[PDB]
Amino acid sequence: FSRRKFNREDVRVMFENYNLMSKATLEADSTDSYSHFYTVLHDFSRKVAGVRIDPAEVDPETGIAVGHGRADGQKYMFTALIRENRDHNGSVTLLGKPLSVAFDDKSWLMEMVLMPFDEAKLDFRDFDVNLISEGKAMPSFANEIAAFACRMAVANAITKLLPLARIPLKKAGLLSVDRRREPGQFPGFVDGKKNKRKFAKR
Amino acid sequence: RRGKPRPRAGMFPEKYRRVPTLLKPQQGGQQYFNEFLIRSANDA
Amino acid sequence: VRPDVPEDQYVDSWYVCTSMTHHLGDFRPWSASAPANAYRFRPYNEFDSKGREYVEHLRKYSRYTPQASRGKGANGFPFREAFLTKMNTAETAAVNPTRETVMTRAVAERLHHARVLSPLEVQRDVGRLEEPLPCAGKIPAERSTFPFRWNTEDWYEYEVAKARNKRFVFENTNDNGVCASEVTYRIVLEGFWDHHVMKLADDVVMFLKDVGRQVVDEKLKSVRASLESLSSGGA
Amino acid sequence: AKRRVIVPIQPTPGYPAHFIKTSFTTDPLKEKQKARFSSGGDAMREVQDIPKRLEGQRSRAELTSRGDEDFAALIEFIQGASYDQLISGRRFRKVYEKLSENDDMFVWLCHTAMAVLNPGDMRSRLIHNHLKALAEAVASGEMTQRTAFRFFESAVRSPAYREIAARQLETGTATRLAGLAAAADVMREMGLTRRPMSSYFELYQRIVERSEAMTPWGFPPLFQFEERKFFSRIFSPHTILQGRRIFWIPPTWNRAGRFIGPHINLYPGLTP
Amino acid sequence: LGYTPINPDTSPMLMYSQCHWHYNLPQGMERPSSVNRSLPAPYQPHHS
Amino acid sequence: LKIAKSTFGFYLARRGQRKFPFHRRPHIKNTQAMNLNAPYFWSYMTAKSQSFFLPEENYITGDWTGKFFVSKRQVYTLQHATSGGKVRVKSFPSVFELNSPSRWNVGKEMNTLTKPRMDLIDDQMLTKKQRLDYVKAGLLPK
Amino acid sequence: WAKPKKRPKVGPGFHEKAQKWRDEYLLDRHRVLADSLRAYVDFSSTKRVEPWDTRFAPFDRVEKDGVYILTRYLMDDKLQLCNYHHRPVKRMLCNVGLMGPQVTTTARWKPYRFATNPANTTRAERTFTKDKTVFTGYHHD
RNA sequence: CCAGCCGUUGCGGUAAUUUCUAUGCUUUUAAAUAUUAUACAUUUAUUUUAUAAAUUUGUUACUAUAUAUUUUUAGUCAAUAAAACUAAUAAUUAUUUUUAUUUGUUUUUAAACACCGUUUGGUAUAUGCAAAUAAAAAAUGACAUUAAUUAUUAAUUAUAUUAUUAUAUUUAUUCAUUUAAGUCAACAAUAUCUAUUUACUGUUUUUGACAACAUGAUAAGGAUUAUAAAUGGUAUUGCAAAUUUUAUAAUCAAAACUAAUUUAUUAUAUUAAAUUAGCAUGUUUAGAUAAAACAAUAAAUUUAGAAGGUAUUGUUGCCCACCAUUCUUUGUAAUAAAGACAACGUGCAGUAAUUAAUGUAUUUAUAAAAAUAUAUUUUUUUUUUUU
Repeated sequence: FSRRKFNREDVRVMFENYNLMSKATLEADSTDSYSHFYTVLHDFSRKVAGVRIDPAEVDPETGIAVGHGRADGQKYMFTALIRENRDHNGSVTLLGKPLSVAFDDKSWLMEMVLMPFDEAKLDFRDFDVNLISEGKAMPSFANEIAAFACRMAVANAITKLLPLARIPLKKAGLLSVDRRREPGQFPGFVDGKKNKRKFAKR
Repeated sequence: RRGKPRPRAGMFPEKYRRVPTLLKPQQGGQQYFNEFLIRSANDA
Repeated sequence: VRPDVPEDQYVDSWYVCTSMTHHLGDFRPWSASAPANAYRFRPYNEFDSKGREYVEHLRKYSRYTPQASRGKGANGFPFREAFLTKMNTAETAAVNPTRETVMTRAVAERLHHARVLSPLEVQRDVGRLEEPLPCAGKIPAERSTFPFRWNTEDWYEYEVAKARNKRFVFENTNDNGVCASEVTYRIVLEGFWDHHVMKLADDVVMFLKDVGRQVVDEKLKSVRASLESLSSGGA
Repeated sequence: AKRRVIVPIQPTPGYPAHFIKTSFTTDPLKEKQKARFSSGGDAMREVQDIPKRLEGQRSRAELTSRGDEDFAALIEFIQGASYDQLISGRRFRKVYEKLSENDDMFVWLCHTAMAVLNPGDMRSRLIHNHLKALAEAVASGEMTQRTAFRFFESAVRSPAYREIAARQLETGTATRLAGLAAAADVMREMGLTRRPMSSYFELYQRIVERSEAMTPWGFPPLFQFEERKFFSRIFSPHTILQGRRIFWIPPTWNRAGRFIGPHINLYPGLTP
Repeated sequence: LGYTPINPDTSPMLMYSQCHWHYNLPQGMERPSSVNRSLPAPYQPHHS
Repeated sequence: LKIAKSTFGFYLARRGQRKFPFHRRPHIKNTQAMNLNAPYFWSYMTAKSQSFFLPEENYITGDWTGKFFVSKRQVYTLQHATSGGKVRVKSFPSVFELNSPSRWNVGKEMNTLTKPRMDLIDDQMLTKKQRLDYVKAGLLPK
Repeated sequence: WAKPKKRPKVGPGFHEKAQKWRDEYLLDRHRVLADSLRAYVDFSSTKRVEPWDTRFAPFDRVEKDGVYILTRYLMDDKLQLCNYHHRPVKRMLCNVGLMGPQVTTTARWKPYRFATNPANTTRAERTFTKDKTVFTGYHHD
């Protein structure tokens, strides 16, 4: 203990050993003057020697699972309602249009929305996924920085629908969220983003 | 302005220090591992 | 950096770049922010913030009738999506499962003596293959309801009319409902600090709950008086 | 060069006299120099290394039923994982001393037993008493370790001590399990630690770790004890505050130009 | 800190000092001021 | 200012080459008052409609002892050009008059009439420093 | 502070150089006006080079065929009356509507100061050497 | 920053506890002042005398084939190979060198390297003369009359390849704006028991916030403390709280550039209402030069950890000689010496300091100094225990 070889997870375990012992046990251990240390350090005394799967939270009525996705901090926010289209002719649609029209029939973007289905080995012909533009609404979503926000929004959606699909997704990062943020406005920089003004020496 | 030279790359912080460690590199195609372990178990 | 408690306790300090608790040095753990044994400390176990945001509407549209809108403002509007896709009976023509699908299943279900199962009902489980399919594994998929592929110009007309009709709430009604009333006073307190206005908006409640209960009670004492067998007053 | 003049400000019902004599200076040159700390009532004891001395009847009973100081420190720290507080190194640091009060003494015994070859028969009441007397001096700090050592080695042991050893001891070296028996026996006699096994342990545990380094036992006499240890236990300047920091002093606006707060998660992370 | 005096009704450093409330404390009402109803003054106007 | 060209030099600071919002540049410097674009000669620096009434400064409100000069927003009429009397407009250094009248001036406000930035500069008004800077410029060579 | 240092007096008797200079300049203002106004007007009465760019369709088509037919027959006298300035013709040509919307989208037109060249502007050196005495805003010729 | 002061560091820079004043005030009471006298070490001390010592001596080494770029950073230039052996080192600490002997200048190039110097000419190393650091002394300067000192070393001074991690990296550049003064105090009218109070009159002595000096005080600026929510600083930037003792300078409509500290719109379509920009077409072309690592996408030509300062908030630090007045002073050597001292001009000699410094010797010269020859470290370090 003095040599400090434990981590933060152990302190929680030592601590819950202390709360859990009754004051009667203290006076029952303060006799030895060593025994209560064995308990307050129970797990750590032995540790010197030696992917989450949540419950699926679907709507039992409509069979709809909801997930959320965010990229560029907040400038893009989409949520992906997903249900099982039993007739195998399901579709992915976005903002009242098939994924083609919103993404302007671009491959490198419409393919990103596809990964969460294939990554989990599932077939999207069964699944009916609509995406809702919660963030700052823009005319055309034809940029990957928005696609990933959708690629994540669909990823989180499948997990809520299907519990053990979180394993192949999390190992491939589609669930994990970027913390990248485009620099907010600032007057000092001439363009306002990252390029300062000019200064000439005399 | 700087008026001093440009610093090196290493002294600058990591260029993508925000993207999660899971994404660099993206371990894509986890679907196939179950297909490949089978055919490999087939030949073996 | 600051104790791991529900964030709403902290008040963004002024002139002192740190955080301070609106509770005077006391800290309520996450337990108080939820009911007994709540998954992930939610008021309800079933969904997250967004999952409880959009399941609201999908349940609110299931009861939408042309009356629910009249008199009520933006609240009266149905789910923007569930209602606009309905407005689109152009694509609504329910494309039956393709000739290939009904084939690939018929070959499966009969010829190869193999049942076909939908992905929800697929036992993705490696251990717990006795966990049932979700209780709605047989929900009917149609073109009108889901997804929400809607009409463009109408989608304007909805989103605009929503923005203008925010004020057109007629709350003074003759109903018997949680929002039926003859007069609706709204008091808008205004303090520089969130925790100020909250603790205040908590106070006036337990104030108006007192005077409101008593004052209305006297009229209720009057009303039952104005009716009974030898209690005339409505003579 | 037109040196400025600043009138000294008298004490005031707002200005305590001990404040202005400290918070103010008339000399304009001494302005704007630096932050000058000064301890107070309680945390002063730790930097001064003095407990509350026996002032009166209150202070006495404050120091009677103190109890097991070794455990209370381990409770103050371990509770850093409850909701109310976060783990603080300053509280952990408090433990290290509560455990290693008596290490200054414990280090000295691993020396006198396991580094003094041929101490003589430590079974002797004569020799053993020399230790208990000196063990009374390393602990309580009456004598520094180096002086304590040179007492034990040159303690008055025996007449013709060199010759009697020449019969039992050929190459000068001698056995330790006779010494370590008496060595561990001192802190049994002297009520050093509440835990009985701490004495025998930290003796036995310091030795075995020392039994591995090259030239295990002999120490260079310059470093034999604490002295002026062997048995032991780009943006960074201008971006010094922005990371996760604990503000032992919170920085006000006039101090930090554009810093808003350490708690503030500037660039967020989606947390379900 | 100058000739222009500090407006005591709008300054935090004053209003949120120790000699007044802080913005953290329960912020209730300090003391009810019954002036007009304990010792009331009569209406002697200057305008006839 | 570095060189207080009037009483308002001691107070206001240049604040660098500050970029004011459009049409909110503080000093009304109509150095582009007379920039003759012959096609737009009736629309440039004039009333945007040709059915407005004349500005106030072309008229006399009450019993005036007398104006030293009539303002520069006044518009020139034939009565102006034909009566020929001394008509003065404020400008540096002291005042400018329209001694030689013409009808090419009728209809345009006095802003478009005077030349604000007189080409002939004063080697007398500018110290050895500020003149030197004109020498390098070639506007006041040597 | 660079403490604001005074500028010296305006100089003795410069006022007389002012009332003089401003006046006889305002007299020069007349002739440059009178010259440029004529230049503008007499420009408007002359013919211009054709505003279209022959390189792009539908003006690559040979003079015999194509939109040159309607240019030669249905509106020929008109396009001479409008003096082939690039403002009216693109408005006249849009009125005939027998070529559809291909005025703006398909048909590309000469740049501005390339379309103010008068007829018989053979040498390309011309379009930049228009006189400097006239103040017109490059409508002149 | 002048007068003045002075035992003495040092003071005087328009807020002097240091001059001058006046006044008071202080004293331990034969006054101040100026001139003299008034006690080395010896146990260890670096610049100029030693002479208790074994020396002097030593004949070996290396040259022919054509055919034709080596050496240097760099042009000059130009046959190219080479010089190894052994002395001894044997008898007392002594007895008084003091005019004697002694300390790296060395014939012969018909011999080379080396070196200075160019078309090469030299010169190329103990046969004379030549004491000289290596206790013997008393505050630096200085010829032994000058100046009041001088000298000095351990604080401090960011990049020299050590065993979770990247600079090589585009996107830019012609930019300006300000006017024509005015503070010396307060006064219900409707619907509450009536006031003409309606039209409440009493004659005049000061000079900071200013156009001027007048203490404080928050900014710009990146360079070595996050892996499970942060990339902008204190030394300070015009108007701010104790120094006053010429003076109204403030936005109002219609108004004139000289200013370092600035995205201006570059060829399908182009002025609608408070007044708003006509000459600069010339190969997105000089030299200078500007700004990113943040929700995006460039992850390496490569890093803690040893080092110096004559400066002393420290390299924009000091210093140094020649080059003038001076003054002073002599032992009068081009063009006296020494000391003083602040100009201008010329460098930039020194602080490992732009080829390390110091010393000595020879030579060279605008001047600090430079080249060659030896010691040397008050220069920084690079480190095989028989292959």
